[PDB]
Amino acid sequence: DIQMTQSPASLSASVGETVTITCRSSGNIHNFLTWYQQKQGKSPQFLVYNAKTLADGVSSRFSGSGSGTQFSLKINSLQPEDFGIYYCQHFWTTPYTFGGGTKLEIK
Amino acid sequence: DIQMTQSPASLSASVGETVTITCRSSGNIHNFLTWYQQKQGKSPQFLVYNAKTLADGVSSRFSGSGSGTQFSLKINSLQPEDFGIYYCQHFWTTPYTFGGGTKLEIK
Amino acid sequence: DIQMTQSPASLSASVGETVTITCRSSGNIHNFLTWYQQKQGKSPQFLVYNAKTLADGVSSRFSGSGSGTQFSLKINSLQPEDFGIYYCQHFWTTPYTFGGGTKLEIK
Amino acid sequence: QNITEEFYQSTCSAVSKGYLSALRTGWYTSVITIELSNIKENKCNGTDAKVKLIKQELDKYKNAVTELQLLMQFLGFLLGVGSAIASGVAVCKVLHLEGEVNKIKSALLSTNKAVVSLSNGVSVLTFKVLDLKNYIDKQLLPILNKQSCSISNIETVIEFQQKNNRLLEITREFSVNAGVTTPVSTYMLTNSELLSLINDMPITNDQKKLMSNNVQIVRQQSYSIMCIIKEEVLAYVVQLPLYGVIDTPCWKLHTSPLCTTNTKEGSNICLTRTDRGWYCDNAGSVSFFPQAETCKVQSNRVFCDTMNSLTLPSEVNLCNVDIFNPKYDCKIMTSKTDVSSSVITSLGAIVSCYGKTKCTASNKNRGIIKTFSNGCDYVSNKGVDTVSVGNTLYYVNKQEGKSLYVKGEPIINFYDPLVFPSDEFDASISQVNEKINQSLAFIRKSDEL
Amino acid sequence: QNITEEFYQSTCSAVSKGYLSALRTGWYTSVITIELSNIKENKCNGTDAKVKLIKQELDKYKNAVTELQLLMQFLGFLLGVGSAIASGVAVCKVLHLEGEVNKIKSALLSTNKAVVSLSNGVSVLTFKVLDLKNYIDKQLLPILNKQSCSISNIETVIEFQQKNNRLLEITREFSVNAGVTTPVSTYMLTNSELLSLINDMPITNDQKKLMSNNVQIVRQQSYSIMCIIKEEVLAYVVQLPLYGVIDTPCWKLHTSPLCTTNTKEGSNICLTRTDRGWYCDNAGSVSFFPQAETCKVQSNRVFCDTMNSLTLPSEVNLCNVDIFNPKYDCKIMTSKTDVSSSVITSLGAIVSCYGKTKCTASNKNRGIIKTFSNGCDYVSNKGVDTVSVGNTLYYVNKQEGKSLYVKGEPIINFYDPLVFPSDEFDASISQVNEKINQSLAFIRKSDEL
Amino acid sequence: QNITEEFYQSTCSAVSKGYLSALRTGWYTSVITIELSNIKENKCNGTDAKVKLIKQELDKYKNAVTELQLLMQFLGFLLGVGSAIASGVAVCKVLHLEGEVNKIKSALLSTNKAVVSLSNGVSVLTFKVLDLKNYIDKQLLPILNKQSCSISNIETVIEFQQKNNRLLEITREFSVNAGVTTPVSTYMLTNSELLSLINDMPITNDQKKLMSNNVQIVRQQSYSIMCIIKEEVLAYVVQLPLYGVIDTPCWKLHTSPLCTTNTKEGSNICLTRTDRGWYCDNAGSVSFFPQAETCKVQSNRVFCDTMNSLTLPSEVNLCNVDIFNPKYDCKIMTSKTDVSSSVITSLGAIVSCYGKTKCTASNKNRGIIKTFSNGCDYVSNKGVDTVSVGNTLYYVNKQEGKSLYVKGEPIINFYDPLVFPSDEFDASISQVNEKINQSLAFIRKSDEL
Amino acid sequence: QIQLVQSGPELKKPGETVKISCKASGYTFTDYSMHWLKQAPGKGLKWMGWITTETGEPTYADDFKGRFAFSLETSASTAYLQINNLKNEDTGIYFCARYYYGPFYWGQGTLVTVST
Amino acid sequence: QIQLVQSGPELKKPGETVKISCKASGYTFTDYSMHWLKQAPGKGLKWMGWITTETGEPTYADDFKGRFAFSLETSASTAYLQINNLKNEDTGIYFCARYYYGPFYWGQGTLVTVST
Amino acid sequence: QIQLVQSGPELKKPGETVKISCKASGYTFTDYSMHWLKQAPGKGLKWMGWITTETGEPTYADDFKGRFAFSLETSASTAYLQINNLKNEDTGIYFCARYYYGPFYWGQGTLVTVST
Ligand SMILES: *[C@@H]1O[C@H](CO)[C@@H](O)[C@H](O)[C@H]1NC(C)=O
Ligand SMILES: *[C@@H]1O[C@H](CO)[C@@H](O)[C@H](O)[C@H]1NC(C)=O
Repeated sequence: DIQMTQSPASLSASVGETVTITCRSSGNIHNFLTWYQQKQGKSPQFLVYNAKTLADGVSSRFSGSGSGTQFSLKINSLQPEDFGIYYCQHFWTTPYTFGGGTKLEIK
Repeated sequence: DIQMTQSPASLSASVGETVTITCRSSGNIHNFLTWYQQKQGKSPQFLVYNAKTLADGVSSRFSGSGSGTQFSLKINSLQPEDFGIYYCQHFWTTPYTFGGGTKLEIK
Repeated sequence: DIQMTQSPASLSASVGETVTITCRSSGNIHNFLTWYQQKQGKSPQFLVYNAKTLADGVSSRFSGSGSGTQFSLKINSLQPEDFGIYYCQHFWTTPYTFGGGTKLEIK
Repeated sequence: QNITEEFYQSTCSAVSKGYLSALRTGWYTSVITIELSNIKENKCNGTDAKVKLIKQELDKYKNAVTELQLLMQFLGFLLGVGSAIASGVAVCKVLHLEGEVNKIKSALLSTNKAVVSLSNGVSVLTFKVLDLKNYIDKQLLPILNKQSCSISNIETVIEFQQKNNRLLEITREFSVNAGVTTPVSTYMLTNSELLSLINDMPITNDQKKLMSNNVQIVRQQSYSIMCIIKEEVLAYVVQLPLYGVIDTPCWKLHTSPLCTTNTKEGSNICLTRTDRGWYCDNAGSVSFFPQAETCKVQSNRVFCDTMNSLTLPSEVNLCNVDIFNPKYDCKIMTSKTDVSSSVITSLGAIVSCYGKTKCTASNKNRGIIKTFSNGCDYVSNKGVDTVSVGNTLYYVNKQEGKSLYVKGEPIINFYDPLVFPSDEFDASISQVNEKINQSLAFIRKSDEL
Repeated sequence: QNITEEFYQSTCSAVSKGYLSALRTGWYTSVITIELSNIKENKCNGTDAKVKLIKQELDKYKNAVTELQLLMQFLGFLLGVGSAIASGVAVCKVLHLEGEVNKIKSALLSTNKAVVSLSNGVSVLTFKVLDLKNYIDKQLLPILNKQSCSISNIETVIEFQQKNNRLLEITREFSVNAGVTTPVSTYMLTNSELLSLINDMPITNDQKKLMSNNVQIVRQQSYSIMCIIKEEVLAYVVQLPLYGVIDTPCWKLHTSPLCTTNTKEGSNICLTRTDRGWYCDNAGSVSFFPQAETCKVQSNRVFCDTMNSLTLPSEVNLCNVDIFNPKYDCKIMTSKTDVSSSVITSLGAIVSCYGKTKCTASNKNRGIIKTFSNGCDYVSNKGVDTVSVGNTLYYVNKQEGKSLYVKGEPIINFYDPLVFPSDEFDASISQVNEKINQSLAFIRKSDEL
Repeated sequence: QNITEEFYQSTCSAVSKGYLSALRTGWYTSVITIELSNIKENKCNGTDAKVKLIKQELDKYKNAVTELQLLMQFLGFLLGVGSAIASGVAVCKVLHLEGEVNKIKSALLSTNKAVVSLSNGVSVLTFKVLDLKNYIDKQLLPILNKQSCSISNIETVIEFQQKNNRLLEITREFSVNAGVTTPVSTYMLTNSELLSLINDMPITNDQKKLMSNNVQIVRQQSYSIMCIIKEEVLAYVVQLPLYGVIDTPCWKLHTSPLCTTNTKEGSNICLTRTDRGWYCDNAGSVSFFPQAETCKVQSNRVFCDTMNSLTLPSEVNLCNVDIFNPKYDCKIMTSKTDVSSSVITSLGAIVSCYGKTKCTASNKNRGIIKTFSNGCDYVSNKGVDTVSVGNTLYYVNKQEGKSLYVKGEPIINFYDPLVFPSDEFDASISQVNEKINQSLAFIRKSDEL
Repeated sequence: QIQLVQSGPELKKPGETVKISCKASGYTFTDYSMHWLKQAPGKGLKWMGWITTETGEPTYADDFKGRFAFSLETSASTAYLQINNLKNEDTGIYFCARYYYGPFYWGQGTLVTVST
Repeated sequence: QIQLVQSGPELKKPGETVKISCKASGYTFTDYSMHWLKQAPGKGLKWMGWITTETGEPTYADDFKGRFAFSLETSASTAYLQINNLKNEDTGIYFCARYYYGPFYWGQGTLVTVST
Repeated sequence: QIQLVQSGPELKKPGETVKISCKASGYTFTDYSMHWLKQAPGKGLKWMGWITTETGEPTYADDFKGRFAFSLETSASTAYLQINNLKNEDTGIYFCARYYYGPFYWGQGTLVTVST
């Protein structure tokens, strides 16, 4: 029952800043993490296959890092596209859990 | 010593009729039979490889049937070629035996 | 310690004669022999791979023969090239030994 | 999938119980033919690379045919000998009679499978798994003969070597195995053709289903005898098995030495039941497979073989329950060697730890959860992952079941060691009891005279 | 082809007689070389499909060379141990001396077969079964080096992979078998090359004929030691056999338990002769091969092996005829376990049927033609096709011969069961008789005192 | 390379001494994956030769996947049983849990090797030895789907069959071996990939060096369990070994029967020490490998296996030195069968020559240099090349060392044959001495009463 | 090209029974077991369980046991869920997903509101 | 293309000896054992026996035992028959045949009449 | 194309130390062990020993034991000889050679004279 929590439950940024989101695991999920982003009423599309190796198709500004119990998604630049809600989920063992959700809006 | 006998020891037909010859085995020759035909002083050329599957090269009017102890060669139409003497032989076990011979002449 | 000795320690021939050199082994070197020839201050270049099968690149007039304890190199014709010192060596077992050397000069 | 287990401390053994049976009781000899061709001397001059490769493949084919023609021309000492390819040998000798290949060649004419009845009464199931005469003749021979060996495309040589590799591999397997090949490889009889054979054998539908679900255990249990090359055909006999006994209770019995745990190296005596191995149940009696390697094991079904078995009553299971029962003489062996060992069972691990050896039962996350003392004990596979006896780390099987434990007194605490007959390999309990009495009779006759 | 048989009811055994012998008595170590090449770095840029396939094959070749270089750098307990590749090991250590490969390389220069005499006196028969340096260098290296790796046709890559597959398969077999491969496969030594080797060994013409008629039994009886890679050549030693003893009378002895047929489970005693197996005759004495699986069997010739044998006099055949003869102590074992079994012989089937087991001898066209009673009996293979004992259906061999039957009394009807020593595995008749007397001596001393 | 030897005439045995140890004490289960593809129905019409060959290869690929999916769905009687693939079975059952393949598939994403930690705590070393999904999809599927199956060049079909042959051969090996393959062939795990696995195991550098110098003995000592096909990947578990004990003194003990050399066939008694085999030294105690074939041997290192071993003190070496020592009961067996034999040792050959058998020790250049008399003797391998006992020519090993000879009296010249207990297989010297006394006690009680 | 098309919107009453279906094209349906994930208005995402696409054997999360039932038709290549005894709290968006390499793959949701 | 050419006609006297030969081209002569079949004027066809083309071992029908003898030359690829002590009843047509798939293959006959 | 290039001429004094080197190109240097052969003015050729190109283990002829020392650098693909305590008798020509098929392959000599 590994429960995860995100630190910036709210968020607000400009159109050129570099923002960073973090997730804290209640257990040692060695490397396995992923970061979905949900647009205005869509299905959560994933951004990274793992804590580090991002997923093909997404822009390179997203850069994940971490291991074990402390992970960090970093949007290296904001654009009109990079706005929504960002969840984070472990897929190490069942049952799977999600972060509280990080809402990102304009400054 | 399986001895075979043919019912129509003599025969006579027209140039358009369908005639049928039969052989009765004195034993259970499961499927193995063949029907040769000898022209006016030639070597007996075979018509079927087996009781059912006719031999390539011959016309399709010849149609064999039977199994075990009752077989039937059927000439589905007579022509000037289809005239001679028709024997039948088992090749199930040695020694091999022949039918009495069926002489076919014009009506 | 198979020691070999050559019979014609000296030699002299014309420009068209056929001359023969011999080596006598102090042991049964079954087949293994070779005949080098050293020009005026060069490295000894071999003429035959074995007692019989001559080496590629040399002219066909050289013809070796023998087995066991009596071998014979035969220069089937002399030319200005076929002049120098001719040694013979066994390569059957260690240590290897050479013949006394056969000096060949003009008649 | 209801596998259980039951350790009996009184005799230091463990009986798994939730098993089934597929006991091989007979053979079903098929016949597998291959239409060969007659390589007429390729009278063509010209050595193009494609023609040269075709020639090399044809030479390998002829060499395979020639090589094949030259190929043609504790209680395991109670089993009894038996020829394993006797049926295949008999069928080969029958197909060597004059006429039997002519009938086979005429049955497999339009189809690729038939059921020919041989002259001696047996009905055999022939089959034509490969047709190389067709390809060789129709495709190759015109190109080689008419146009003076002028080949156009390079796909034909790859096609021919692909078609010929199976014959070459059958030839290699026969050459190495001396014309009798077990297990039947995928070159002899492929999986689709093995299933086509199984779906036509004269057997119930349950047996067809079983044999179609375990084709690897049917390859591991048959033979491929090499039979004949005659009248331009290559024929080998596949001696498939048939399991007449199916879906009955089988139970494995794991035994281990039960020694006295005295301190010294002498004054001790051991004891070990010898009837270890797969037991099964076929028809009113209990089969007994003493090697326990004559029987392959699957998810829950034991594929045994009645050639390597012994037929016994149900009082073997009686011995399993109680060992001093009067309706059977349970088979034990004696010794004096207190050696430490462990018999890894299916849902546990027996652990005998005698002398000054240090035995333990270790988990993986926590470590050494148990320290066995002198005497043979037993731990399940719930909270155990490895078992370490002396310097030999044993691993445990993670099969899921309901392991039990039946406490009792070690029976060896009833024999006074001064009379225990301590050298046996085929003893029993009534035999040992008779030895002990005659010994005590000798003692009483010596001390009363 | 005059095989016979003779069942002896008095001892429950059956001796086949019409056999011959090919007893392996020595080894003949050959040397098989392969001219390797030196892959100079292919300095060419361009990755066409043909060039890429050539590069992949060359990489597999270099990997094979590297892997090879890393590869270089009842009475069976009386046999005695013996190294099987001692001759090949010795020859490999000799070829590792400096110079011995240079002479081999110079002998196999113009021909493809020679007889080199090593420095230590032994005359070895070298051979060059493959020449890959020639193809690699002459064909490949110009095309790879001069034209900057521009290959024209696709036949060359198929040619190269065909030529290289044999080296790759030798490498695979050596890698799996740890550099010692038995039996010698068709990749090590093909059939034509095996016959070319046999036709040049220093042996009589009869032995050449025999070895040329049974090349599969000569593959099944040799080894292929992997020896050296040095001075740009690959050499392995094939340790062929040589049969010094040929065409002598051999006879197999099939034994079976002869138990008393009392009604109960106790009061019974068994008996079994242990000296079962192939006997032969080499030079004034009888060889004895106790396993009967150390000897391969052909149409009429037994290809045995004197490494796994025991040398005995002809009084073993005397035991075969009569068992109480004074000139030999026939080897028997005792028991008390009346178990039912059957020993399928060559022209019959011994059938022991004790207890309450139901044994029968069934034909195929009629059915159960015989019902064995208590006691061991024997049926021929004329009117029998299968034998069913208990739940184990045994098939019978259809070899043709003159089976006999020698009636007599079961010798176990002479031992009073009250003194029969009923636990043995290496006993005899004089040993059992001495045990019985001392027992009777003890009884008489007890009852007269 | 300091191998020596020491023949002890007093007990007729020979101990080689200059050996090392690599004792397998544990397992290290890897995971080897293969990215499979999903063959979508090739909706294209047209039967060109290249398209037809591609179709045949694709059909063989699909058949391999289907067959794999069906594949998924003297003192050796004291060892103790143990499951050999228990670790691999456990790891397969763990990878069958939902999620465990998803994590493996995400670890081996950008690289071709990772170290995944399974949910139950164990850290496994995954690896991706083949990538066939990539080739199949990217290269084949466009050409097959878009242009209506019109292939241009013939290199693509050769490329595809080359890439597919390894999967087909893995499938064949799994089909024949019933999904558990030993030894790990070169198709399962190549040499470069085996070394890449060895260089990443959690072990010392000495063990990495040893395992990298003897990869053939590491193939001969592992298993390749077939695990799963799920979520479009093929995964099998390679159960590599790990040797925790390295570089310790091991010594082999070659025993032979020591019989009395009386003239007749009776009145004789034999004797044989049974504890023959590789001994080693791991941690304060002596391992004992009774079969001597459970241990592979290299230049100077013995690759044994602690699963088939027995743990003993150093008083086994004490028995080796002196046999009547009080701190150990040396294990001997008795008999009465004076049979002639010879135990080829590593730097010599024991030769027992009893009865009227003619034994000799023959050189190669001179001939018969020695004629053994009645009694067991021993010759080194300096001036001997073969040893001939009876009709069985034994060859001798040409390993180089310092053979010795320790003269002494044959211990069997101390037992009076009238009381020697002459039937044993697991006896000792204290057991035989107790038998002899009780016998003498019986004699004295009989003659004083 | 991996698609998981889901059913349409729905409106029910507390105490009814509802069946949401998920069609799965683009791969061999029998490879990956399908997972079901519930969202909620304002709350976070919730993973409820999966159902093997070979044996059909389902497994549920402790929060979604008792009423939710998973089922599929292997032939049709589609899996569906059934929520017996709908309640005012069962309202939200229900997702069907399968294992991609690391993360999930989500199909469009089915807003299932339960009002009276 | 399988041919079995046979000898020519003959005329002999009772008590002589005769040798009829059959040449076999179109296949490997050593594959199929050759069979011999006797015809008769007015009577039916009679199969008399065969001879293996590997060992030469012949076998005869019970009606044709005692005098008829089969023989062949493997090298020449031809087999022949010999009828010792010709009689007035031995007159007819003698055929040489081999096993086709099911039936025989007959070569042209040799009318061997035995008159005085 | 097999070459064995050797060092240049030399002039030393009795009692010195000298090192003659032999470079070997055209083949895998680690295949063939290299042999050393001494010539002499007026005398015959003399083979002195070899040095394995894998382990470096040298072996010497009984006439050339005590001072002559063989050595090589596997990486550089070259082998060299060292003649300690030069004497007036050590003068001559020293050859480096390897095994061809039957005979040797000689590189050019190094005339090493030892005068005062
Ligand atoms: C001794 O007495 C009889 C002998 O047959 C039998 O009960 C058994 O063998 C022995 N009883 C014991 C040891 O209690
Ligand atoms: C007992 O007497 C002697 C003892 O050597 C010998 O004949 C044999 O062992 C025995 N005789 C019998 C049992 O008839």
